[PDB]
Amino acid sequence: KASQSRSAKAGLTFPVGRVHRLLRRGNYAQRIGSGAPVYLTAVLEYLAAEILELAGNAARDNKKTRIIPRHLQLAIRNDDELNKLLGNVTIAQGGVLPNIHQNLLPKK
Amino acid sequence: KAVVIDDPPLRQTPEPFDEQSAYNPQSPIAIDFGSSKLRAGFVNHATPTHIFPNALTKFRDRKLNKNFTFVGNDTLLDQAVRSQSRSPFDGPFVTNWNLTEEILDYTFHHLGVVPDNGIPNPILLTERLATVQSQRTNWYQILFETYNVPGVTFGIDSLFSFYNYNPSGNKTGLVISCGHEDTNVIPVVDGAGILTDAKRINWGGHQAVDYLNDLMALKYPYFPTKMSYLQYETMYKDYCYVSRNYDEDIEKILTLENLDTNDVVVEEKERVAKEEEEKKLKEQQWRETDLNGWIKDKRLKLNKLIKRRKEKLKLRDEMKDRKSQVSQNRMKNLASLAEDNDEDWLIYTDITQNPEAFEEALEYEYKDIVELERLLLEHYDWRNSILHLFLRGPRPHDSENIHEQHQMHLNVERIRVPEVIFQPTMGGQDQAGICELSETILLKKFGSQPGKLSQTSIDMVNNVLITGGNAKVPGLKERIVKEFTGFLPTGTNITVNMSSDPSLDAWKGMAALARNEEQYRKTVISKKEYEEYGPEYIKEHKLGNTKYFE
Amino acid sequence: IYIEANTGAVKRVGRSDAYATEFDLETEEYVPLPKGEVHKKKEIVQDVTLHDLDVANARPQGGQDV
Amino acid sequence: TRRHKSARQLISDENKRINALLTKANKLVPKATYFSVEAPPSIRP
Amino acid sequence: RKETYSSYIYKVLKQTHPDTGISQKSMSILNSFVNDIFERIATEASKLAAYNKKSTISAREIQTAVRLILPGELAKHAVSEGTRAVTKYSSST
Amino acid sequence: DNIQGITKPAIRRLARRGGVKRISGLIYEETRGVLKVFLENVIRDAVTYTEHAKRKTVTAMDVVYALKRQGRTLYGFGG
Repeated sequence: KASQSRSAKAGLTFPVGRVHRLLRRGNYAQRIGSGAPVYLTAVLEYLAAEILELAGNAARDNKKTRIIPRHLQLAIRNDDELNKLLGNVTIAQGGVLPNIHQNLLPKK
Repeated sequence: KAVVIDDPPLRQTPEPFDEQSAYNPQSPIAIDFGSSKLRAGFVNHATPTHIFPNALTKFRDRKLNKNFTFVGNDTLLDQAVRSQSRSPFDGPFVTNWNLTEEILDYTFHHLGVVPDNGIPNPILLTERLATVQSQRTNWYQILFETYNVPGVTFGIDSLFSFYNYNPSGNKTGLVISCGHEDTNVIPVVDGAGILTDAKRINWGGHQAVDYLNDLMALKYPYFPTKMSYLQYETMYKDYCYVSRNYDEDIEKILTLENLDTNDVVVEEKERVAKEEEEKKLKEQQWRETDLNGWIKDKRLKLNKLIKRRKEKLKLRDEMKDRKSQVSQNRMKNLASLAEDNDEDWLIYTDITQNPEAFEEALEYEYKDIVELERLLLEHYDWRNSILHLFLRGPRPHDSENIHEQHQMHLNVERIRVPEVIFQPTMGGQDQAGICELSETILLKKFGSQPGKLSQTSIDMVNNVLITGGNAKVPGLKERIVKEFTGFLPTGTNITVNMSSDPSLDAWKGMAALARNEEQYRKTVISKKEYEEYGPEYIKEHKLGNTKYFE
Repeated sequence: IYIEANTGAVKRVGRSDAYATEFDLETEEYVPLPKGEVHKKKEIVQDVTLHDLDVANARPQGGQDV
Repeated sequence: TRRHKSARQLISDENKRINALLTKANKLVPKATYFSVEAPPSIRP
Repeated sequence: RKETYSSYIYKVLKQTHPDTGISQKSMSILNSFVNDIFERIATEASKLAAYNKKSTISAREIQTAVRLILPGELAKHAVSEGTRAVTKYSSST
Repeated sequence: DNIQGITKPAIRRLARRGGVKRISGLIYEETRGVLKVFLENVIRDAVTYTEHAKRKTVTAMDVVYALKRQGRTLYGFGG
């Protein structure tokens, strides 16, 4: 009779039921369908997985084993759809990508 | 040469009336209430008197008369009155019933019938195999109270055609009926159809025309005009055939030697200037002296410029991929430039993104290639591209002319559309095909083992009949014969029958039943049986339906 | 398959082409149906020498498989 | 007076009438109904 | 008692990078990020359901909200992942 | 040639609305390239609203909501 959660029924590692809870008493709608938390959970799965991929490659690119917010900042700002989505948010302790204008160089 | 299609031409002459002097109050009337057409006539004739599509429409006029009697063949008069026609059939069943009364009144008016207290003639009627009880009770109610006929008979049109082609009434054979909305395989033993083993496939001519419409709209999403149902119907009729072997015809249909035949087409400065003039004069002298060597050098330069431009285009295409190793190398270079010299400053300057400068460099390289081509003159094909072969056939295509911008090609669809009755999975129906249903009827049923056929199975194989309106597609009989030889044991004789026109065999069937034999009276239901047994009464005769339970 | 009536030899040619879509990737090889009849008969003439019979009857280790 | 009674729901109430008759008769095999005539899925791939 | 997503996203990182450590502040940024994304998607879906005079939230309005919010190739990969997840979950038969 | 629908004196009319004495000749095609991305950016969020409404016509009701979603809420046509 005992069966496990809906997250592995959908094959996901994020909690489906917690997302369903937050959608229920988040007063967005008076009635919430069954398939909505699964879809939202899968979208959050792919977004978090892609952000962790870019952060892991950034941390490999600096020869470290830990995720610094510099790695998150360079991974977000280097890539362009993450630039468009996250243009208006300032990452805490992120810094600024190096850029020099061509006319400001010592051209000679 | 592209052939243009249009709407079918309209009937100029109106449909005629039967004479009043030919009225016999005791003669019956045979009515085939098909989904696509209606066939009505008196019993004593051999050919049905009235053929028209089973549709009607309402007409509105400015004079406020509301004349709405455009029924059947009357709709084949104007384009506006034809497009608003509506059939009583929604799917395989009849949903609305006032239009059925109007259609029956129209055909009773055109049959030369003068009634009194209802119609005084018995009625021959067909019905769908294993129909629902509500259709039967409502048919009983309308035919016994609205029109008050003395006698009513029910049956299946495939069984009626089988009785037509063996009027002894006790033969044994196999009936395959390809109708408008469904396909049935009905086994017959001793003249009585064994309805416990008949099978039905939910596919017909209507689904085939809709499948052709969906396929052809998927093939050309930017078609300028919109084509009606009748245009898809007539190019389904004229350009479709059943292949002898689909699994070999698919692998060679798009080759060049096959597409040419069976593809149808349906519609300081002065010193620099003096140096440039001297270089031009030297080039002219070299062209006048050694034209072949200068032509070879210019062709080699054009080839080198084309190779460099191809490498630049390959690099530009590879730079767009985010998951490519060049993008990972660019990310590593950005991380190294962040990690950190004139060389480093030059690398940081040259590591900048320049898409517009890449387009300008491509334009300059194209100009240099054009200059090399002009120097060679002075001194990507569609054969191997299967998408162009599927789209525009074996001829080159240009998009600037309006004649072939309204042009359609039918190459794969000619065998793809009639193949769904053999593989219903292509149409989305999870059912077995015609050949597998015939195999499991003849081989794993009726006291027959695989490898040992009984006498009933041999008599069934020797008397296979194909009927229905959808038997007009060529190549059906040969394919059925080939598959039947495929699964049967060796030495078995297979005989198939097919009419010259298999649409009208059901009308000849009930004409021969009501005329030639007096055993038509065995199946006749009267007033008293309806009144004492109720509408849920079924006569278990040899040509109609049976009781739902055991 | 392939069955010889007189000698009882059995040879497997491969799986039929009608079962080629049970899996996308498979180890079995797929061959079409034979276009001829199932039963075939033929008359052949065998030429042997006495030395071949002497060799075949005098194998020192023993017989061999096909 | 008759309802419009589209072709989808006719299958539904005929099926529910068949199931009601079957559950009355149990607490009797069918012979030839609209659902017994329908072809089974294929066995070959 | 307080709520965080930390073990789940930790597992997501161990699926692709096993030998990688974590700053707690990085969890603070990424928790704020996933909450902010859930925030915009959920009120876009509620706004769209209030537009269509419907009282129910299903998979199709959040599908349209994902198409509205995300850029096009992320939108198509996100709806691909969501559709395969919801069809896997819907096969409870 | 249908992309040549917008005409150069109309761009001049828009320019003199801004109050500019001198217009160079490249500004017309620059504004063409600017406007072409711009209206497509609201056609992006209009027809998806239309499709989610199970409608095959657009109206004044979804286009104002597309502009209100992006951030230039416009008065006059309801909403």
